[PDB]
Amino acid sequence: SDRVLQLKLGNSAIVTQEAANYCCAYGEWPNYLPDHEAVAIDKPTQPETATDRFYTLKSVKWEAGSTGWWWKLPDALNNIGMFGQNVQHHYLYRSGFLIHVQCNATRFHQGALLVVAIPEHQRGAHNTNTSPGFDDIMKGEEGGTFNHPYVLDDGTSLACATIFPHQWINLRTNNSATIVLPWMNAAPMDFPLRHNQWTLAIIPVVPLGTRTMSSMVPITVSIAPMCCEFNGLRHAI
Amino acid sequence: NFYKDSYAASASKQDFSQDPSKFTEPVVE
Amino acid sequence: NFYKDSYAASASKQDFSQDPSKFTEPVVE
Amino acid sequence: NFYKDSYAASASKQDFSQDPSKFTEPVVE
Amino acid sequence: IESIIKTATDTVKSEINAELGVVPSLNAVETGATSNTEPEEAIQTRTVINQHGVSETLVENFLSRAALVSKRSFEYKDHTSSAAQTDKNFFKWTINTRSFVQLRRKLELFTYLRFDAEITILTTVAVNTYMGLPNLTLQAMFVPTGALTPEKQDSFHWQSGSNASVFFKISDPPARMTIPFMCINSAYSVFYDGFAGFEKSGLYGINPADTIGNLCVRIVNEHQPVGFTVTVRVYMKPKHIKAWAPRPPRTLPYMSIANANYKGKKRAPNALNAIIGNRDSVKTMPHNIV
Amino acid sequence: GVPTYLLPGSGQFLTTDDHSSAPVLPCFNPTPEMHIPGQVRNMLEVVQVESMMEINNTESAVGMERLKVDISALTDVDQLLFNIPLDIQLDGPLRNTLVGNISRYYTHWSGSLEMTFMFCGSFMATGKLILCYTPPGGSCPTTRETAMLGTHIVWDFGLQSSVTLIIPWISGSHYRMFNNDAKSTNANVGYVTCFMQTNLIVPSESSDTCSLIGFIAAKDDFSLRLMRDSPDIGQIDHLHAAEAAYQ
Amino acid sequence: GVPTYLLPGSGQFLTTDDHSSAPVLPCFNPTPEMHIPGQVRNMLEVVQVESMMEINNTESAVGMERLKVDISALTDVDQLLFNIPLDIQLDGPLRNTLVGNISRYYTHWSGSLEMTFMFCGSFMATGKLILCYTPPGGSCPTTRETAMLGTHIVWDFGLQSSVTLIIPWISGSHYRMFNNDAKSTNANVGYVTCFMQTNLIVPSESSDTCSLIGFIAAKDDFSLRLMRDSPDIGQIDHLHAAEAAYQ
Amino acid sequence: GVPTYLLPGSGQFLTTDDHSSAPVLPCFNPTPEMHIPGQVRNMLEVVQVESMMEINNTESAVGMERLKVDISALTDVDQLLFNIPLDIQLDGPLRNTLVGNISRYYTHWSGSLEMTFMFCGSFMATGKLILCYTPPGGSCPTTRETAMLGTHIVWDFGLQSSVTLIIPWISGSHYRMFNNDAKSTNANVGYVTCFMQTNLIVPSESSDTCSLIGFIAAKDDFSLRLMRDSPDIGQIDHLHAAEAAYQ
Repeated sequence: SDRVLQLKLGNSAIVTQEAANYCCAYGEWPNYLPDHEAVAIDKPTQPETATDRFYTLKSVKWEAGSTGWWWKLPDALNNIGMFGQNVQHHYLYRSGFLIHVQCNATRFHQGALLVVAIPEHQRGAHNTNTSPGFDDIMKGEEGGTFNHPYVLDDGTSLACATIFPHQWINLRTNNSATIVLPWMNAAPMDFPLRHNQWTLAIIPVVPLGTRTMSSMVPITVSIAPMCCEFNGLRHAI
Repeated sequence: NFYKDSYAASASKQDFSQDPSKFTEPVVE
Repeated sequence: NFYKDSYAASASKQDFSQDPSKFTEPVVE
Repeated sequence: NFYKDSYAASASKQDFSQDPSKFTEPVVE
Repeated sequence: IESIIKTATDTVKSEINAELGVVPSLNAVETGATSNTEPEEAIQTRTVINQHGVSETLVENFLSRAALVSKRSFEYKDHTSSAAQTDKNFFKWTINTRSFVQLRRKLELFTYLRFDAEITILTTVAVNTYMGLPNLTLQAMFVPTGALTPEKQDSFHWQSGSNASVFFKISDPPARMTIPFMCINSAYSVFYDGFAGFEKSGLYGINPADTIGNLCVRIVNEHQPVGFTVTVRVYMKPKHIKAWAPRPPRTLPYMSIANANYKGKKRAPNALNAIIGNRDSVKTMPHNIV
Repeated sequence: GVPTYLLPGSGQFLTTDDHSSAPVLPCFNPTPEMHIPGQVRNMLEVVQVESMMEINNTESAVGMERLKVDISALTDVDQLLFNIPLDIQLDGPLRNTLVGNISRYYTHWSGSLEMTFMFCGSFMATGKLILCYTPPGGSCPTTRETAMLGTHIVWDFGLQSSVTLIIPWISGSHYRMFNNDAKSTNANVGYVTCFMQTNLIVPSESSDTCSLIGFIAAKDDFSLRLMRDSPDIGQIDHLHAAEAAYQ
Repeated sequence: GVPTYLLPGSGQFLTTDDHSSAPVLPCFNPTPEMHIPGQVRNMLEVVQVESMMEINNTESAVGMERLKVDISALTDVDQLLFNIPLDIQLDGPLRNTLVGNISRYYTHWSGSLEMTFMFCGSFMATGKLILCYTPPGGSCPTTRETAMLGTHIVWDFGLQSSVTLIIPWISGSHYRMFNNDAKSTNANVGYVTCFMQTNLIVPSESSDTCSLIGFIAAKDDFSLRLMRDSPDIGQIDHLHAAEAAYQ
Repeated sequence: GVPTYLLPGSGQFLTTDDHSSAPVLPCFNPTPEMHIPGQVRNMLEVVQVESMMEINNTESAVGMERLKVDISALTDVDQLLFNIPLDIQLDGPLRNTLVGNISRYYTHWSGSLEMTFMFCGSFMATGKLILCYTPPGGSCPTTRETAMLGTHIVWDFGLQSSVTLIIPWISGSHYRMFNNDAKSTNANVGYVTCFMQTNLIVPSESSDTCSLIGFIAAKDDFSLRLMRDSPDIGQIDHLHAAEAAYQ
C-alpha cells in the first residue's frame, strides 16, 4: 500500500513497486511564493509543465570501494531542459524539488544507502586551511564524490545525518527512495548560479555485497523541480 | 523594558510549543 | 520624565505624518 | 522578585504549621 | 501535530499483549521515520505521573548564554616608534561568532538563526614597577560593513556623528547594549553553501548578510608616561531566538574561522577515521562491574 | 528623590542574567519574518530523532566500518554478537548521536531510550536475534541464559527489517548524572547485549556476512537539565584567520 | 529604602540612548511655533525628489559638462550611447544625488528607483532611444540585442520631453547592503544602458549635438535602515577659526 | 530617569539579610517534592522530645555510666540521692540534651521544662522518692525538710515506672538569658534535688543497686529567641581532606 507509488509531474511519470513511504521534508510541501512574503515586484514567470517535471541525471556505478555521491541543487539542473533555460535567462529562482533515487539488485545482494538531502551543505576541505574553491563545489550535473563521508566532508558526523530529511535504500527491503523538498532559504528567491540550497547525498553505509554473479549495479537520480518561479528576466550569461 | 525598541527586551523563555513529528515522522502517511 | 520642564523629556520618535507632495508635486494643477 | 525563576525569591519565613506529635507521641493509641 | 509541551509525557499501565497482526516493536527505518514504539508496547508498564519540566532544553535557554566572541590585549602607551601591525591604542574587529568554539559549535547546531545580540564589553587592565591601575575611558564605536573604520586613536572618525558609540570606564560595570537582528534576510545563514559575489573568485561559505559589522574600540585617554596592557573581552548573548533545520554537531576540531575545514585529531577520540575512542572488541565492555 | 541602597551582586556580570539592555540602533525595523521549514522550539525535538551508534568502535574499523556490526553464521548455539556500553558521558558508542551530543550539554537526564536495529543483509538471509537490556548492579551478562532474565526483545528477520528495544527508565530517583565515574549508582544505566536467538542462515549466493545498523533516539518522556559546557569541542590555540578579523 | 542593584551598562554613555535629562534653564518658555513652509518629518520625503545624475563623470568634462550627456547623429545602427553604474555606495554617477547622499547615511536599502531623462535638443530634433535596465548576474550588455531582453522603455522625442525608467526592486531578500564589494550578490543592482532605437535626425540649422539630462529619485516603496556615518565628508585637521571659538 | 540617592548601608553584606538574588541556572526545573516522613517546620518540635540527662557527670563514670544514677538501700532516713544543676548555658547535666543543644543556639529562653525519671530496677524492687524543684534565691537544699518546701512530686515505684517533675516557669519577666554568670538574677533557674521518701527495699535475689534514668524535654509553652552561635563546636585548624576539595 505504501510500496507502490506513481509520481506524475508534467509529461513525466515514475512508477516504483518496492518503495517506502515517501518523505516530505520537515513536514512541508512545495508552494508558490505568497504575496505577503514576496520581495521582487515584477511579475514572475511560472513555466509549469515545462519545468516542473523529472530530470534524470547520469547514473553512477555502485562498487566495493565507493564512498558516496553528492549533487547540489539547483546546480545539478542549471543546464538541463527548460529549467536550465529559465535559470540562465532570469536573475531569481524559487522552487522545491522532488528527488527520486533508483537502485535495484537481486534478492542475493545486500547493501544499504543513506539517501539524505542536506540543507546548506557548506563543504570543508581536508588537511588544509584554504577554503574549497569554485570548481570543487560547482560540479554541475555529474556531481561529486565524498572524500570522507564518515564526517560528511564538513567535520560533522554521518551518524547524526538522520536529523536531515532522508530515506534509506536497503536492498533487502526497497529499491527506491523519494524525498519531497520545499523551498529552504532565508531569502524568498535566490540567485541560482552562486548559491546551492539542497545537497542530495547518497552514501554506502552498508557496502554492496553478494556471492552470485557480479552485474553492474548503478544508482540513478531523477529530480523534479516543483513550483518554479523566476524573476529578473534578462539575457543569458 | 523602559526602552522604546521591542528588541531591547529580555529573553523570551515561554515558548512551549513543540512539533517533533516534522523531524521524527516526516512521512506522508 | 520627573523633571518639571517639558523640554527635558526624551526624544519623540512617533511622528509618522508625511507630505512628499510639497516637494515632489509643488505644481498648482 | 523581578527574576523569572521562582527559586530566586527571598526566604519564606511564614510556615507556622507544627506537628510535634510525630516525634513526641509516635505511638498508635 | 503541533502542541504545547510543558512536562515530559506520562506512562500508562499496560498488560499482557498477545495479539496477531499488531507488531508495535517492528519498524521501517527505510521510510526515514523514527520508531513509534511506546514503552507501553514493548514491556509491561505501570502508571507514572511524570512531572519533569522541559523548559531548560528550550532553544531560548539553550542559546541565551553570554559567550566570549572577542578578546584583544593591546598595549596602551606612546606609539610613535612602534611597528606597522601593532594596535596603537585602538583595535578594529570584524564581528563574527566563529572564533571561539564553544559558541560556534552551539550555533552550528542549526542552519538558520534569527536573534537579537546582547553585547557585553568587559575591559581589564594591567601595568606593563607598580603604581596603580587607571580608570580609563574607552569608546566602542559600532561601524557597519560599508563605512570607514578609524586609522588612529585620535582620528576624526571617532566623533561618531551617526555611528553608535558607547563610552565606558574600567571601574564601571561592563558596558552592555543590544544589537538587533540586522540581516537583510529573514534569518542569519549559519551555513552558506554558496559564493558571495557574481564573479567566480569570491569567498565560499561566507554570506555577507551574516556579518554584523565592525567593532572599533579605542582608549579615549591620552597616554601616561608608563605603559599598560588593556585587554578587552566581548560577550554575546543571543535573545529572541528562532532556529530552523537542526544539523549534526561537529565532531572534528575546527581549523579556521573562515570555513568548515577539518583535520581531526591524531588518534581517537575525534579523529578523522575514529570519532569514538576504541575498545578491544564489539563484545568487550569497558566499565564492567567486577 | 527615592532612597535606595545597593545589594550584594550589584555591578556583577552573570552570564545567565535575563535583563533588558540599551538598543544600539533606535527605531530599527527588522526584516519581516518568513516561514522557513523545520523550526525547532525545544531541543527535545532533536533528541527524539534516531541516529547511528558506533557499536564497532574498534581498531581495524576505519571510518564508516564503525557504524555497522558484521554478523556471520555460527557453529555454536547461543553466542554473544555484540554489547553496547550505555555510558553516555564517557566516550562510548552513544556519544556521537543526536541523543548523545545534546545530552552532553547537560548534567542530569531522565526518561526512556529506544534502540533500533536495521538488518542489512540480503532478502534470502534469515535469522533470529535477542536484544537484552540489563539493569545495573552486576557485571555485563556474557551468556544468553544470564542476559535474557532482563528486558529483552526477540527479533525475526523479514519484511519488517527493524526492531525497537525500548530501554525503560528504571532508576531510583528521577534523574541520573553525567558523572565521570561510570560505575556510580547515580550514573550507571546498565548493559545492552545481543545474542543469536537461532543463527544467521544464508544460501550460497548470498553474502555470508551480514550487517546490522544500530540507531538510538529518546522517547517523549525524556528530559534534560542543569546545562553545562560540552566536552566534545575544545581549543588550545586560536583558529586560523582569527587574527585577520582584527586586521 | 528600596533595595537596588546595578546592571551591566550602568554609567555608560551610549550615543544613541533615549532618556530624559536635567533642564539647565528651569521655567524657560520657548519661542512660540510659527508655520514655516516646507517641513520635513521623514527623510524619505527628500529621497523621492529627482536630482541630476553625473553620467558624464569623465575627464575633459569640467563642472556642469558632467551633468549632461551629448548625443549626436550616427551612421551605424543600434549603437550604445551611455551606461550608468547603479553602484550607489561606490563613487559613481548616483552618489551626488538626493537619493544618493541620504542613502549613504544608511547601510541597508530597499525599494524601486526611477530614472528620468529630459531631452534638451531643439524642437526640430527628432529621435528614439531605448533605456534598458538589466538585472545582475552577467556583464553589462554592450549590444542592443543583449540589452533589450531586460526591463526597458522605448522613448520617442516630442511634446513630452521626458520618460521614466522605473528600475524595479528585483532582489532575493528584502534589502541590499552598501558594501564596498560592488560585485557582491547582496549589493549589486544591475546596469542601465541607453541605445539608439533609431537615430538622432536634426536639420541643418539645428545644432547637430543634443543633450540629455538624467535624473533619479526613489519611489514610495523605497526604504532605508541601519544608520551609519557618511563617507561623503571628512577632516584631518581643524577648520579655520575653530580656535577662535575658544578665544 | 528616576532621581535616587544611596542610603547608609548600601553595598554592605549583612549575613541575615532577606532579598532575592540572581538565578545561576535559568529555567531550571527542580526535582518534584516527595513525601518524606518526619518533617520539621519549627525547632520547638524537636525541643519537646525527652532526652537523657547526664546526672552522673563524675569521674569514674565512663561513657554510658554517666547516663544513669545508681541508688541503693540506706540505713538513715531522708537522705539526698542526687541533685541536678539547672544551668543550661554552663556545662552541666542539661547541656547534651535535645532541649540543651538547640537552646544553646539561642540567647533567651522561656517556658516550662519537664524532668522524667524512669526506674530501672527489678520488678521486686520497691521504693519511694521525692523530686523537689526549688526556685532561686538561696543555696541548694541539702536536707529533705528544706527541699520539700518547694515544688515537688512524691513517686511510688510500680506498674508505671516513670514520673514527670514539671519545672514551672517561675521568673520575674518573660525570658531568661544564657549568661555565663550562673548566679545572675536573670539566668539562674533554681535546683532539682532527689531524696529517699522512704527507702529502696529489694529482696535477696534482686540486685541491691538500682538505676534511674533522667530525661528532660520542654513543654509547649517553651520559647527561644535571639539566635547566636553554639559553644558546643569549634575548630582551630582545618579538617582533614579539606585541602583535597581544592585539588
